[PDB]
Amino acid sequence: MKRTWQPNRRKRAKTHGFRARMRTPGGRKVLKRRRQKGRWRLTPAVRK
Amino acid sequence: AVKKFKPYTPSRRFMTVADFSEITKTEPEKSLVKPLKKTGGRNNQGRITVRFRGGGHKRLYRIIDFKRWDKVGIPAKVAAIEYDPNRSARIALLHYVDGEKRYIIAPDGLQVGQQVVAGPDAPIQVGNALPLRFIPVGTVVHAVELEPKKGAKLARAAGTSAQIQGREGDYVILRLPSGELRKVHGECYATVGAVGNADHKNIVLGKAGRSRWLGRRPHVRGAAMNPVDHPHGGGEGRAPRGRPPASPWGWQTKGLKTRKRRKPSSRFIIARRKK
RNA sequence: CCGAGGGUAGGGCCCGUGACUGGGGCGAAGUCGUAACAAGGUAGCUGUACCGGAAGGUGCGGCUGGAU
RNA sequence: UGGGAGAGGGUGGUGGAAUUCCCGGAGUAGCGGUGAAAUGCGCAGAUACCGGGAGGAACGCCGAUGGCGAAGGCAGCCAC
RNA sequence: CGAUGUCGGCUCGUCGCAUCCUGGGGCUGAAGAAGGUCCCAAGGGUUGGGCUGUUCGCCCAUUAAAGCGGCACGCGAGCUG
RNA sequence: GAAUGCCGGCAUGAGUAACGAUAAAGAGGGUGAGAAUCCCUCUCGCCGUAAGCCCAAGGGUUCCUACGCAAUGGUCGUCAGCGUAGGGUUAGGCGGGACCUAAGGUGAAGCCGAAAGGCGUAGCCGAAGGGCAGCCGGUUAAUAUUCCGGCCCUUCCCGCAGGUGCGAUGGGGGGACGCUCUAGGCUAGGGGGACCGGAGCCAUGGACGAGCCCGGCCAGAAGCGCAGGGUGGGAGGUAGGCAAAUCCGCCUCCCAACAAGCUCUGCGUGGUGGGGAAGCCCGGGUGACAACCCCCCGAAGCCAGGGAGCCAAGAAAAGCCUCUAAGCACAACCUGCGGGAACCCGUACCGCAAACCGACACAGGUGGGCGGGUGCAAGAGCACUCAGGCGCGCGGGAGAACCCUCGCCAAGGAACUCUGCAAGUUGGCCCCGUAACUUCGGGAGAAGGGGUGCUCCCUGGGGUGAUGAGCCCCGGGGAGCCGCAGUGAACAGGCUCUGGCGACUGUUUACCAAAAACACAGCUCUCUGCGAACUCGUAAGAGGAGGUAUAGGGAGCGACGCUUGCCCGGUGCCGGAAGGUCAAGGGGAGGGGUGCAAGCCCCGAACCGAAGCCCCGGUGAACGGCGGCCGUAACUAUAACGGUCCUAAGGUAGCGAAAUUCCUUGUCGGGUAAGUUCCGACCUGCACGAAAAGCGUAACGACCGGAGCGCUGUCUCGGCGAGGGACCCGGUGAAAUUGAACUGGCCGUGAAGAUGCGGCCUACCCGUGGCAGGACGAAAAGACCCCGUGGAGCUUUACUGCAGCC
RNA sequence: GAGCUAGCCCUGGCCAGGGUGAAGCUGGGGUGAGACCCAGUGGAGGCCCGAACCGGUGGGGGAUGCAAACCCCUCGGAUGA
RNA sequence: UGGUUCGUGGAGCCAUGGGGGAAUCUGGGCGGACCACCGCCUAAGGCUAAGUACUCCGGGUGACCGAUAGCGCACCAGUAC
Ligand SMILES: O=C(N[C@H](CO)[C@H](O)c1ccc([N+](=O)[O-])cc1)C(Cl)Cl
Ligand SMILES: [Mg+2]
Ligand SMILES: [Mg+2]
Ligand SMILES: [Mg+2]
Ligand SMILES: [Mg+2]
Ligand SMILES: [Mg+2]
Ligand SMILES: [Mg+2]
Ligand SMILES: [Mg+2]
Ligand SMILES: [Mg+2]
Ligand SMILES: [Mg+2]
Ligand SMILES: [Mg+2]
Ligand SMILES: [Mg+2]
Ligand SMILES: [Mg+2]
Ligand SMILES: [Mg+2]
Ligand SMILES: [Mg+2]
Ligand SMILES: [Mg+2]
Ligand SMILES: [Mg+2]
Ligand SMILES: [Mg+2]
Ligand SMILES: [Mg+2]
Ligand SMILES: [Mg+2]
Ligand SMILES: [Mg+2]
Ligand SMILES: [Mg+2]
Ligand SMILES: [Mg+2]
Ligand SMILES: [Mg+2]
Ligand SMILES: [Mg+2]
Ligand SMILES: [Mg+2]
Ligand SMILES: [Mg+2]
Ligand SMILES: [Mg+2]
Ligand SMILES: [Mg+2]
Ligand SMILES: [Mg+2]
Ligand SMILES: [Mg+2]
Ligand SMILES: [Mg+2]
Ligand SMILES: [Mg+2]
Ligand SMILES: [Mg+2]
Ligand SMILES: [Mg+2]
Ligand SMILES: [Mg+2]
Ligand SMILES: [Mg+2]
Ligand SMILES: [Mg+2]
Ligand SMILES: [Mg+2]
Ligand SMILES: [Mg+2]
Ligand SMILES: [Mg+2]
Ligand SMILES: [Mg+2]
Ligand SMILES: [Mg+2]
Ligand SMILES: [Mg+2]
Ligand SMILES: [Mg+2]
Ligand SMILES: [Mg+2]
Ligand SMILES: [Mg+2]
Ligand SMILES: [Mg+2]
Ligand SMILES: [Mg+2]
Ligand SMILES: [Mg+2]
Ligand SMILES: [Mg+2]
Ligand SMILES: [Mg+2]
Ligand SMILES: [Mg+2]
Ligand SMILES: [Mg+2]
Ligand SMILES: [Mg+2]
Ligand SMILES: [Mg+2]
Ligand SMILES: [Mg+2]
Ligand SMILES: [Mg+2]
Ligand SMILES: [Mg+2]
Ligand SMILES: [Mg+2]
Ligand SMILES: [Mg+2]
Ligand SMILES: [Mg+2]
Ligand SMILES: [Mg+2]
Ligand SMILES: [Mg+2]
Ligand SMILES: [Mg+2]
Ligand SMILES: [Mg+2]
Ligand SMILES: [Mg+2]
Ligand SMILES: [Mg+2]
Ligand SMILES: [Mg+2]
Ligand SMILES: [Mg+2]
Ligand SMILES: [Mg+2]
Ligand SMILES: [Mg+2]
Ligand SMILES: [Mg+2]
Ligand SMILES: [Mg+2]
Ligand SMILES: [Mg+2]
Ligand SMILES: [Mg+2]
Ligand SMILES: [Mg+2]
Ligand SMILES: [Mg+2]
Ligand SMILES: [Mg+2]
Ligand SMILES: [Mg+2]
Ligand SMILES: [Mg+2]
Ligand SMILES: [Mg+2]
Ligand SMILES: [Mg+2]
Ligand SMILES: [Mg+2]
Ligand SMILES: [Mg+2]
Ligand SMILES: [Mg+2]
Ligand SMILES: [Mg+2]
Ligand SMILES: [Mg+2]
Ligand SMILES: [Mg+2]
Ligand SMILES: [Mg+2]
Ligand SMILES: [Mg+2]
Ligand SMILES: [Mg+2]
Ligand SMILES: [Mg+2]
Ligand SMILES: [Mg+2]
Ligand SMILES: [Mg+2]
Ligand SMILES: [Mg+2]
Ligand SMILES: [Mg+2]
Ligand SMILES: [Mg+2]
Ligand SMILES: [Mg+2]
Ligand SMILES: [Mg+2]
Ligand SMILES: [Mg+2]
Ligand SMILES: [Mg+2]
Ligand SMILES: [Mg+2]
Ligand SMILES: [Mg+2]
Ligand SMILES: [Mg+2]
Ligand SMILES: [Mg+2]
Ligand SMILES: [Mg+2]
Ligand SMILES: [Mg+2]
Ligand SMILES: [Mg+2]
Ligand SMILES: [Mg+2]
Ligand SMILES: [Mg+2]
Ligand SMILES: [Mg+2]
Ligand SMILES: [Mg+2]
Ligand SMILES: [Mg+2]
Ligand SMILES: [Mg+2]
Ligand SMILES: [Mg+2]
Ligand SMILES: [Mg+2]
Ligand SMILES: [Mg+2]
Ligand SMILES: [Mg+2]
Ligand SMILES: [Mg+2]
Ligand SMILES: [Mg+2]
Ligand SMILES: [Mg+2]
Ligand SMILES: [Mg+2]
Ligand SMILES: [Mg+2]
Ligand SMILES: [Mg+2]
Ligand SMILES: [Mg+2]
Ligand SMILES: [Mg+2]
Ligand SMILES: [Mg+2]
Ligand SMILES: [Mg+2]
Ligand SMILES: [Mg+2]
Ligand SMILES: [Mg+2]
Ligand SMILES: [Mg+2]
Ligand SMILES: [Mg+2]
Ligand SMILES: [Mg+2]
Ligand SMILES: [Mg+2]
Ligand SMILES: [Mg+2]
Ligand SMILES: [Mg+2]
Ligand SMILES: [Mg+2]
Ligand SMILES: [Mg+2]
Ligand SMILES: [Mg+2]
Ligand SMILES: [Mg+2]
Ligand SMILES: [Mg+2]
Ligand SMILES: [Mg+2]
Ligand SMILES: [Mg+2]
Ligand SMILES: [Mg+2]
Ligand SMILES: [Mg+2]
Ligand SMILES: [Mg+2]
Ligand SMILES: [Mg+2]
Ligand SMILES: [Mg+2]
Ligand SMILES: [Mg+2]
Ligand SMILES: [Mg+2]
Ligand SMILES: [Mg+2]
Ligand SMILES: [Mg+2]
Ligand SMILES: [Mg+2]
Ligand SMILES: [Mg+2]
Ligand SMILES: [Mg+2]
Ligand SMILES: [Mg+2]
Ligand SMILES: [Mg+2]
Ligand SMILES: [Mg+2]
Ligand SMILES: [Mg+2]
Ligand SMILES: [Mg+2]
Ligand SMILES: [Mg+2]
Ligand SMILES: [Mg+2]
Ligand SMILES: [Mg+2]
Ligand SMILES: [Mg+2]
Ligand SMILES: [Mg+2]
Ligand SMILES: [Mg+2]
Ligand SMILES: [Mg+2]
Ligand SMILES: [Mg+2]
Ligand SMILES: [Mg+2]
Ligand SMILES: [Mg+2]
Ligand SMILES: [Mg+2]
Ligand SMILES: [Mg+2]
Ligand SMILES: [Mg+2]
Ligand SMILES: [Mg+2]
Ligand SMILES: [Mg+2]
Ligand SMILES: [Mg+2]
Ligand SMILES: [Mg+2]
Ligand SMILES: [Mg+2]
Ligand SMILES: [Mg+2]
Ligand SMILES: [Mg+2]
Ligand SMILES: [Mg+2]
Ligand SMILES: [Mg+2]
Ligand SMILES: [Mg+2]
Ligand SMILES: [Mg+2]
Ligand SMILES: [Mg+2]
Ligand SMILES: [Mg+2]
Ligand SMILES: [Mg+2]
Ligand SMILES: [Mg+2]
Ligand SMILES: [Mg+2]
Ligand SMILES: [Mg+2]
Ligand SMILES: [Mg+2]
Ligand SMILES: [Mg+2]
Ligand SMILES: [Mg+2]
Ligand SMILES: [Mg+2]
Ligand SMILES: [Mg+2]
Ligand SMILES: [Mg+2]
Ligand SMILES: [Mg+2]
Ligand SMILES: [Mg+2]
Ligand SMILES: [Mg+2]
Ligand SMILES: [Mg+2]
Ligand SMILES: [Mg+2]
Ligand SMILES: [Mg+2]
Ligand SMILES: [Mg+2]
Ligand SMILES: [Mg+2]
Ligand SMILES: [Mg+2]
Ligand SMILES: [Mg+2]
Ligand SMILES: [Mg+2]
Ligand SMILES: [Mg+2]
Ligand SMILES: [Mg+2]
Ligand SMILES: [Mg+2]
Ligand SMILES: [Mg+2]
Ligand SMILES: [Mg+2]
Ligand SMILES: [Mg+2]
Ligand SMILES: [Mg+2]
Ligand SMILES: [Mg+2]
Ligand SMILES: [Mg+2]
Ligand SMILES: [Mg+2]
Ligand SMILES: [Mg+2]
Ligand SMILES: [Mg+2]
Ligand SMILES: [Mg+2]
Ligand SMILES: [Mg+2]
Ligand SMILES: [Mg+2]
Ligand SMILES: [Mg+2]
Ligand SMILES: [Mg+2]
Ligand SMILES: [Mg+2]
Ligand SMILES: [Mg+2]
Ligand SMILES: [Mg+2]
Ligand SMILES: [Mg+2]
Ligand SMILES: [Mg+2]
Ligand SMILES: [Mg+2]
Ligand SMILES: [Mg+2]
Ligand SMILES: [Mg+2]
Ligand SMILES: [Mg+2]
Ligand SMILES: [Mg+2]
Ligand SMILES: [Mg+2]
Ligand SMILES: [Mg+2]
Ligand SMILES: [Mg+2]
Ligand SMILES: [Mg+2]
Ligand SMILES: [Mg+2]
Ligand SMILES: [Mg+2]
Ligand SMILES: [Mg+2]
Ligand SMILES: [Mg+2]
Ligand SMILES: [Mg+2]
Ligand SMILES: [Mg+2]
Ligand SMILES: [Mg+2]
Ligand SMILES: [Mg+2]
Ligand SMILES: [Mg+2]
Ligand SMILES: [Mg+2]
Ligand SMILES: [Mg+2]
Ligand SMILES: [Mg+2]
Ligand SMILES: [Mg+2]
Ligand SMILES: [Mg+2]
Ligand SMILES: [Mg+2]
Ligand SMILES: [Mg+2]
Ligand SMILES: [Mg+2]
Ligand SMILES: [Mg+2]
Ligand SMILES: [Mg+2]
């Protein structure tokens, strides 16, 4: 049957992407948090 | 004169449709239409704030002239009578000798080819607009401004009208379509006659799909729901209300008055509606 | 080939019969009330409508085959 | 051909009397109703009286023992 | 109660005997034929339907007879539901 | 040493289950250390509205070539979507951007919010919508509308020439639109040819034939032809299109009008450029100077912004054209021609799947286009086949039980069972024919029947063409032939009678319920006069609605028919300027503290003083409710009638052992040989009853009862047969579970159901196929039940607050 | 977190073939004029049969599955909510 | 209403959302309702080192760990997944 992951590059970029995150107070806490944890990627990669 | 169908489907047995007799022109004036943004009952938060709305036929909004004291003294010719899907009344296309083109609500008896006019000195004739103070007492009127220069607010639905009952100072007394007696300021405009398309009340939708065409999604009874949803929800089996009948939000809905107490327009309503 | 008739399926008319049910007629001395005949004690009767244990009552309109 | 009488019919106007309700006034101890009463209405101001307003229905006198219509039936006044 | 699946049916049996039939008896208010009642006897047998989820029961047509109980009201790591 | 402990390692189950669609394989020849599994050839089989082809998304080198086989591959492996390395994606015209706007998002102005932030007009962003210039062929191992070849075209810059009042983010036109049905003419695509081209073929009885087999086109600029879309001309006035306007709009007059004229597409032709089969011989060459023609069928595509009808009344903005304003008329614009200039990103490959979403090379899921032929009435259905693509990444044997899927069956024919569950039956088309009832539509495919192939002969009408021939499409009559059987295979209703419920088509518990539930047109009540009520929000602001009582919110009922009774004492809601109660506040009789005192300070009665509540009324399609005991008729029985107690009032019509009836399988009738169900009645209705509607109701229903006919392996009652497993051999090889085990029966005993204790009996050691009675077998720290001063959803006239409203 | 799912918003797309035969229109009849009847034409509908497509009724299989909802047969809708 | 030990308490003090609303030393606040007396202080403007806190970083030292320990990471870890 139809499953729950239906990849969509525009959707991924507009929902979790860098500029989505920076626009909002909670989004910027995500970036600050993931920088402090030292993540190699701050945001999900999508080929655009 | 509503039109009936033979019972060649279960639904055609009851369906009735308007005759569209008075209509003389079947596509709208291109410079008088603009797109009508269907809301679906959602506000600027995106929240449903009016239940059971959406999914009706696409429509274009026709611009209607609800002032008419715009063009005092400038006669106009009734060029056509057309269908308007944004309102129950039909609408009339006016060709002003000015060259300007406008739309009005189509009163009863207005014939294509006649001339109408607006102003203090207009003939008391069907389709003419005047300040209320210059219309003789007892004249059936429609498209009535509520406050001077603010725009026709009263009696716009198919078949409705207000009747001029008397004068008092700067004010006239109107019996509204509801039967309320209200004072309206004498400088407010109105149009002689009643709105047309009076048979509109006897249309039988006939089937569920017809409600859907109009943008009306199905209404769900509170007694069909669960207590999380509604005062009338729950119960083993069917159940009576078991409490004073209530809206989804808990307020009572069989007689509980709801006009705000200290409203300033109370000084201007004489008698509440009846019946 | 037609063909008595047999078989199959579906209709029409008539007759008898049926738990139960509807009123009808009849039946020396049952129970309830008193609607009508006198102005019958609310003049009567009438078409219809609604109501009532029952006759009846009431409404609307009609008739005199109503009295004083 | 030329005349006449008539609530004959249909449509739309429109006039006064009365009843009811609403507003204002003035006034107070009852009103209404019956065979007699009671229910009811009334000091939260009724009834009775005065001005104003809204609305529906029916057309007093003329009127008759009258007139018209095939019958059922048709009565303020005006026009078609 | 860190689980012993719970009615009826179907399938498959097996056992008890307080015996429904068949076998052997005594008594009889046992003429015969047919029964009644008690004793011995568990080898074998003990039917097909209508109704109801039914167990049970009633009914139909038969039969030598159409037995009554136990086996976790036998049997769901065998089926049904 | 235990915590169903934690982490890791390793056992058991076990050489067991399995190895992922039952579309299927056999042989020969290669290669190699090694071959059922790689490559080649022949034979066989499977898909063919796909299991073929082309786009989009997603994936991200998986593409091509060389060299490899440890691991990945459910076996093998020399092969590979695997390892290593090298190579491969070429654009002014295809798609996106340097263009436009949609919802939406963002947001100078402005508004709001403790902070964070929330709104918001224009504007800006935003596409698979609008707009915009490229087609055919060749080439690579791998890209091609991109490279090359042929023929075309767009924009920008500059210049030449001719022309004109040139000029815009501004005005206006246009862009610009639905659903169904549909005309004419074409194109795509297809069928046929006794015509044109072609390597060949004559078999096994016959055929050297008007034989068989193969093929018979594609693109094209101007011009021309066919068919279509679009579009009036001129003059005068002008106050409207937020300045101006010669434009548009309005009015008047003349002319033209199913045309033509101009314009714009489609198709045809077209200079020219391409392609070109079988077969044969090694992707190539030949064939070949290949031929390239006629007839028919014919779109849902094209002309297109075509036509008609209908109601539910069907985006925007730019490109483009016209108008003028600043301005400027050495300019600028328009037209024709010439030279120059023309950027960024994508392009490989998979793409109904082994490369995407499902942990897997997973029988599942994934949007658009193309989808040939013949026959079956049609069709994208069904069977078989073309092109093309596959045989599904373990095999070889055997021919037990049992399981799955499938075929048949003597006599009977529902006797099976909760139930005809399941499976039979019926089954397409044409013709005949068809009941109660009904809302006149239907019920209806009712039911029930007959016909169905092939040959010959005679004949009617249509389409193309020409009116004819030919090809193609509908038919009519007559005579014959064969079989068990002619929709000869595949696809393709069993029917009827009668109740319950719901009017109907719809909707729902993704993944145990599809229904009688929800919705539904329709009916009633109620709120709302517009800055509406109501809803979301602290607010601003939105929705309601650019609507206005024939409208919008809320509630119940639920097509339609005939109806919907009595109770307002309690609760609700509505009305009531009296009265009663009533908070802050006002008032200040009268008290008190302190000070020598002027004073400062505290308590404070009457009286005034909202909503609410009390009180007086109304109100049921508001919440709701609608009695008991006793007596009575000239047979009996039963009470039309009466007495009395109580109530706010004592259930009307209609229906009733019912989706409701406890006693109950009530009683009587029907149907049956027999009927706890069914149907029809009765009425002592435990405990129907009128919009939580009452009683009916044609049509409808994968709803739930009862019956009959048809037919059956459901059954008496089983038998046989097929294939996939099970079994055996070679390859690969799990699992839950598991205190350890050297793990028998009886009768007892034991914490009360013992392989493990007692006594007796029985029993050589170890396996393999089977069956499920036990190991209180496995699974899941019982869901039921209780307990915990455990939790959570829900309710209200429980308590106590809060929003909201007064 | 609405790339699953529910509703709405904007913009596109899809629904083989066959059957039934409403209104209207025309001609005819009818009448004072009408209503209305008959024939043809027409092509309506939460109309009918049935693929695609969307579903998920009954049964069987599957149950350490091909699959954490699948497979076979059968069945509902298929111009419309 | 908050703050303080102060939860309305005899409830002052400090702060302030609402209403009313002064004076300039003979002015004004405080000493726990209030009054007197005795005293303390000078609101409605602003700044101001040091002593105090913390440990991303550097170093020194452990009756601190020694690869299941010590940081999640001794190792290409905020990685693979
Ligand atoms: O609850 C069950 N069984 C338990 C065993 O743990 C027990 O046997 C039981 C069975 C039936 C029962 N009953 O019928 O009331 C009660 C307990 C099973 Cl139904 Cl799961
Ligand atoms: Mg899904
Ligand atoms: Mg998606
Ligand atoms: Mg994307
Ligand atoms: Mg996208
Ligand atoms: Mg997206
Ligand atoms: Mg977002
Ligand atoms: Mg983003
Ligand atoms: Mg912040
Ligand atoms: Mg890095
Ligand atoms: Mg992130
Ligand atoms: Mg109708
Ligand atoms: Mg009809
Ligand atoms: Mg009209
Ligand atoms: Mg526009
Ligand atoms: Mg809006
Ligand atoms: Mg918004
Ligand atoms: Mg938002
Ligand atoms: Mg609402
Ligand atoms: Mg809504
Ligand atoms: Mg409206
Ligand atoms: Mg209208
Ligand atoms: Mg006014
Ligand atoms: Mg209505
Ligand atoms: Mg609509
Ligand atoms: Mg509605
Ligand atoms: Mg509803
Ligand atoms: Mg409910
Ligand atoms: Mg519910
Ligand atoms: Mg909720
Ligand atoms: Mg709640
Ligand atoms: Mg609630
Ligand atoms: Mg309730
Ligand atoms: Mg309920
Ligand atoms: Mg319920
Ligand atoms: Mg109940
Ligand atoms: Mg009920
Ligand atoms: Mg209740
Ligand atoms: Mg309530
Ligand atoms: Mg409210
Ligand atoms: Mg009112
Ligand atoms: Mg004979
Ligand atoms: Mg007597
Ligand atoms: Mg009498
Ligand atoms: Mg009498
Ligand atoms: Mg009397
Ligand atoms: Mg009398
Ligand atoms: Mg009476
Ligand atoms: Mg009094
Ligand atoms: Mg008084
Ligand atoms: Mg009135
Ligand atoms: Mg237990
Ligand atoms: Mg356990
Ligand atoms: Mg267990
Ligand atoms: Mg004897
Ligand atoms: Mg025996
Ligand atoms: Mg039992
Ligand atoms: Mg019994
Ligand atoms: Mg015997
Ligand atoms: Mg027994
Ligand atoms: Mg027992
Ligand atoms: Mg028992
Ligand atoms: Mg058992
Ligand atoms: Mg079981
Ligand atoms: Mg059982
Ligand atoms: Mg078991
Ligand atoms: Mg067991
Ligand atoms: Mg221990
Ligand atoms: Mg464990
Ligand atoms: Mg543990
Ligand atoms: Mg342990
Ligand atoms: Mg562990
Ligand atoms: Mg381990
Ligand atoms: Mg290790
Ligand atoms: Mg191991
Ligand atoms: Mg082992
Ligand atoms: Mg084993
Ligand atoms: Mg296994
Ligand atoms: Mg498997
Ligand atoms: Mg298969
Ligand atoms: Mg072979
Ligand atoms: Mg082979
Ligand atoms: Mg091999
Ligand atoms: Mg090998
Ligand atoms: Mg090969
Ligand atoms: Mg095919
Ligand atoms: Mg991937
Ligand atoms: Mg390998
Ligand atoms: Mg290997
Ligand atoms: Mg491997
Ligand atoms: Mg595998
Ligand atoms: Mg090798
Ligand atoms: Mg490549
Ligand atoms: Mg190019
Ligand atoms: Mg540029
Ligand atoms: Mg901000
Ligand atoms: Mg954007
Ligand atoms: Mg853009
Ligand atoms: Mg675009
Ligand atoms: Mg382009
Ligand atoms: Mg081209
Ligand atoms: Mg090409
Ligand atoms: Mg090369
Ligand atoms: Mg347009
Ligand atoms: Mg438009
Ligand atoms: Mg469009
Ligand atoms: Mg439509
Ligand atoms: Mg072509
Ligand atoms: Mg063809
Ligand atoms: Mg002008
Ligand atoms: Mg075009
Ligand atoms: Mg050559
Ligand atoms: Mg199409
Ligand atoms: Mg088109
Ligand atoms: Mg716009
Ligand atoms: Mg100038
Ligand atoms: Mg110059
Ligand atoms: Mg020009
Ligand atoms: Mg650039
Ligand atoms: Mg490419
Ligand atoms: Mg597929
Ligand atoms: Mg593949
Ligand atoms: Mg997942
Ligand atoms: Mg595979
Ligand atoms: Mg072909
Ligand atoms: Mg066919
Ligand atoms: Mg295979
Ligand atoms: Mg397959
Ligand atoms: Mg074997
Ligand atoms: Mg199979
Ligand atoms: Mg067969
Ligand atoms: Mg045979
Ligand atoms: Mg048989
Ligand atoms: Mg039979
Ligand atoms: Mg038979
Ligand atoms: Mg049976
Ligand atoms: Mg049986
Ligand atoms: Mg059942
Ligand atoms: Mg049945
Ligand atoms: Mg068939
Ligand atoms: Mg019949
Ligand atoms: Mg019939
Ligand atoms: Mg019938
Ligand atoms: Mg019937
Ligand atoms: Mg009929
Ligand atoms: Mg038939
Ligand atoms: Mg024949
Ligand atoms: Mg033949
Ligand atoms: Mg023969
Ligand atoms: Mg069928
Ligand atoms: Mg239904
Ligand atoms: Mg239902
Ligand atoms: Mg019903
Ligand atoms: Mg009904
Ligand atoms: Mg449907
Ligand atoms: Mg479910
Ligand atoms: Mg569920
Ligand atoms: Mg679930
Ligand atoms: Mg199910
Ligand atoms: Mg259910
Ligand atoms: Mg259903
Ligand atoms: Mg539901
Ligand atoms: Mg319904
Ligand atoms: Mg109503
Ligand atoms: Mg709110
Ligand atoms: Mg609020
Ligand atoms: Mg609006
Ligand atoms: Mg209904
Ligand atoms: Mg109804
Ligand atoms: Mg409903
Ligand atoms: Mg209901
Ligand atoms: Mg009451
Ligand atoms: Mg009351
Ligand atoms: Mg009350
Ligand atoms: Mg009560
Ligand atoms: Mg009644
Ligand atoms: Mg009964
Ligand atoms: Mg009943
Ligand atoms: Mg009951
Ligand atoms: Mg019973
Ligand atoms: Mg019972
Ligand atoms: Mg019985
Ligand atoms: Mg009987
Ligand atoms: Mg009885
Ligand atoms: Mg109720
Ligand atoms: Mg009827
Ligand atoms: Mg019916
Ligand atoms: Mg249904
Ligand atoms: Mg159903
Ligand atoms: Mg039968
Ligand atoms: Mg069998
Ligand atoms: Mg076999
Ligand atoms: Mg091996
Ligand atoms: Mg292996
Ligand atoms: Mg041991
Ligand atoms: Mg041992
Ligand atoms: Mg052992
Ligand atoms: Mg042993
Ligand atoms: Mg014991
Ligand atoms: Mg024992
Ligand atoms: Mg032992
Ligand atoms: Mg021992
Ligand atoms: Mg011992
Ligand atoms: Mg022992
Ligand atoms: Mg022993
Ligand atoms: Mg023994
Ligand atoms: Mg073995
Ligand atoms: Mg074994
Ligand atoms: Mg066992
Ligand atoms: Mg067992
Ligand atoms: Mg066991
Ligand atoms: Mg145990
Ligand atoms: Mg056990
Ligand atoms: Mg479990
Ligand atoms: Mg636990
Ligand atoms: Mg427990
Ligand atoms: Mg548990
Ligand atoms: Mg317990
Ligand atoms: Mg407690
Ligand atoms: Mg306790
Ligand atoms: Mg608790
Ligand atoms: Mg709680
Ligand atoms: Mg609060
Ligand atoms: Mg989604
Ligand atoms: Mg369709
Ligand atoms: Mg037909
Ligand atoms: Mg026809
Ligand atoms: Mg027509
Ligand atoms: Mg349909
Ligand atoms: Mg049909
Ligand atoms: Mg589904
Ligand atoms: Mg299924
Ligand atoms: Mg079945
Ligand atoms: Mg499962
Ligand atoms: Mg399936
Ligand atoms: Mg199937
Ligand atoms: Mg079907
Ligand atoms: Mg269908
Ligand atoms: Mg269809
Ligand atoms: Mg404090
Ligand atoms: Mg204090
Ligand atoms: Mg303050
Ligand atoms: Mg001074
Ligand atoms: Mg001082
Ligand atoms: Mg002082
Ligand atoms: Mg102070
Ligand atoms: Mg102090
Ligand atoms: Mg001090
Ligand atoms: Mg100072
Ligand atoms: Mg100081
Ligand atoms: Mg400091
Ligand atoms: Mg250090
Ligand atoms: Mg280590
Ligand atoms: Mg470590
Ligand atoms: Mg350690
Ligand atoms: Mg570190
Ligand atoms: Mg670690
Ligand atoms: Mg790493």
